[PDB]
Amino acid sequence: HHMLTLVTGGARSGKSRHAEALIADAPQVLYIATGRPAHWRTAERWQQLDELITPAIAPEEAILLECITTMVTNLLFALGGDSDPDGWDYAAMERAIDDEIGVLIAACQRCPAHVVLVTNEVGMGIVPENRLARHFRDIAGRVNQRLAAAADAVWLVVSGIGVKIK
Amino acid sequence: HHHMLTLVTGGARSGKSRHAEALIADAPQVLYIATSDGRPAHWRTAERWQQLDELITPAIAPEEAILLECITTMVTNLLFALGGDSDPDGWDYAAMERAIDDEIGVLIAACQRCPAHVVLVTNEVGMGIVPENRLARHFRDIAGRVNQRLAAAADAVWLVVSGIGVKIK
Amino acid sequence: HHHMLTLVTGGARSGKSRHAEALIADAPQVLYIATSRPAHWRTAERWQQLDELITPAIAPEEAILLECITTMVTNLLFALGGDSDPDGWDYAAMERAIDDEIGVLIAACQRCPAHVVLVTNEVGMGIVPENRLARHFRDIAGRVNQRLAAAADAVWLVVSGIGVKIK
Repeated sequence: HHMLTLVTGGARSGKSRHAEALIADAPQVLYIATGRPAHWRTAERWQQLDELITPAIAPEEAILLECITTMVTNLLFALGGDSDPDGWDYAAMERAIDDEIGVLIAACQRCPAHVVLVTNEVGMGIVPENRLARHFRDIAGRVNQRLAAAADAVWLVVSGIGVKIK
Repeated sequence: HHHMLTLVTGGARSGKSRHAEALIADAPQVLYIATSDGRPAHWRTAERWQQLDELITPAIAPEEAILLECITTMVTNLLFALGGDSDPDGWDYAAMERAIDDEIGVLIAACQRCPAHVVLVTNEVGMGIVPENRLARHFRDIAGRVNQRLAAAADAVWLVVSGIGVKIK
Repeated sequence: HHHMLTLVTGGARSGKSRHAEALIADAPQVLYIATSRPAHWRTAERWQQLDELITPAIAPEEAILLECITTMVTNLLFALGGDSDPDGWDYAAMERAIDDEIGVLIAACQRCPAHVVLVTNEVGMGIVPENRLARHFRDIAGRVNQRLAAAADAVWLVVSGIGVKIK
């Protein structure tokens, strides 16, 4: 309730199971995807998220978004189309993503429900050889910093174990 | 201490082996399970990465310790045991993960019937970019699910970063 | 803090630099060493013979920020490797040379009255690289970070911009 939680972790780290546990007592759930239980309703959406995360949401309806990483990828390919990603203007693309993330953050601030955002840690390997992967890793890292600063709580999930770091 | 299962995880060359050794420094005898010359005399080494209940047994003394290095290599050994030298693009990774699940279940059950302190070393491999190779992508997912299962069974879990152990369970 | 060594580690674009700035925000003077910003900082570009910059003469109320260990490692590999195919390189000899340079750095920090903050990267929690140079870089960088953390008074892991004190 009037709370924003960010859950981050690596691939198959258990971060989705952890986020579901955070909201398991909510009478109802809105799942934003970028077979679910009966008291869940699902929406597929990765842009203009203030149209779903609104001041009219029932205060007892938890909102779970999975996941920020795929939102970023979807925005990049929406802007890039079918063109060769080697040629994308990643500076201009990140400005567009910054607008969408700012809409997301402003919407959470005005919504009475608990919002849980799931994201991925993608930056503790080696520098990618592929240009898109290099820029994606940088953009995802900056996006996660911004969301963590806005969040009231931040969990890092490692091998299924939650570590509360904010 | 006795009847204890510890998981130690971390990245490549993160110091997790030195941390694991520190955890069992006081044990009068150690069984070192190498999964594939300078070990102390009170260590015994056994090369094994399947049917581990045959080495991690109820008969082991409670004051001893068992160190397994490492879960990641056990997983890759099982993949290549089932796939051989064939093109890994074609492997049935669902069937291969079921076989790995069988062996990890035997390992967990064996630890829970063993009086020794068992320390399992594993690797975090999931915090980079999605691999562009089919085998690497599936291995990343399998390794992550295996580590979740071991951490849930463990009494203690350490994450070692730049040589520093962080107790997270 | 005077006569202190802090290590700050984390992934790419994890907010390490911002966290390190916060650690030294109360220093009246800062030396920034770039191995590849507030106006009062003075900058140097250096990744070798770091005892010429990190000296006993520095005042104890000052701070030194070095960014970053990872690039000093890769610069040394590329400098020592030369223009032959890196599949063929003597990585054992290269690591001995890198160890020598890290020893110079650690010793210089221990004779310096300033608070020295070293920024480095975690590069070891992905999949084993398919390239020999990248595999050896990953292993050397991991060992270097272990050595720096052991010598440091304080160690921070920065995740998604959030600093976690682990030593």
